[PDB]
Amino acid sequence: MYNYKEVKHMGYGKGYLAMFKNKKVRFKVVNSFPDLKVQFVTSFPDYKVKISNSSSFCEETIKIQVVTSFPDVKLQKVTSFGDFEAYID
Repeated sequence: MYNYKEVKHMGYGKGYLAMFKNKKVRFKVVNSFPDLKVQFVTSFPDYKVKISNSSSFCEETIKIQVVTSFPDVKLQKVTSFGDFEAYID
């Protein structure tokens, strides 16, 4: 999505999510031409995310799409004690 840095690069990965590690972010779950496929689990896969009910605070927004198999990046939605904060649609 839009930002201060050049958005010439395409395809986001794990490192991309680390860009805002220990910071706040926004997530937008879509059902078409998504940005990244991230599956949600009950445990802590690779990274942890904290689900919040707020929009006027996020620094950036990224489109995502929950999959059933062959997920791009797994995240753990918790209320606290997580890695970073992200508000998914």
